[PDB]
Amino acid sequence: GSSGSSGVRYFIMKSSNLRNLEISQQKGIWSTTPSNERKLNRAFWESSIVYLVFSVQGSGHFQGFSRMSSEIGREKSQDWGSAGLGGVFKVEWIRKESLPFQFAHHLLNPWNDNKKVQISRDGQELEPQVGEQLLQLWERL
Repeated sequence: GSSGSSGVRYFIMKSSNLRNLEISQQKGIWSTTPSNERKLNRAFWESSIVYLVFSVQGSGHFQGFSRMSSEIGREKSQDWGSAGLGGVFKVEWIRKESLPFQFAHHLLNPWNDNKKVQISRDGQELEPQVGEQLLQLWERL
């Protein structure tokens, strides 16, 4: 058997406007800054699953989460309102509702700074121990 075996990585994605994410939740695709794509491509080829948690800047909420469904630069799209973005990839959405930051206030991010999960950057890594508890919170809505 494999020395690495089955396993999943967790990441916080960020948006400049909820309108850019409306395309993502309808078309089933996403796009990030070119400097993140190498971490997500590596994670996608190594892992069983790559979890991508969504957050619009200034919203006070996590907009949902998806699983990475294809590799970056294999897919393309002209649909974006923001133009500072890189290439495109497919995403498989699991939950799509705006979860308040208050729900995850008992959770932290030791892979950032041991800060509260809301205090995470565009492409910031998340521990699986805090992240597996974050994803269950959509079931409380």
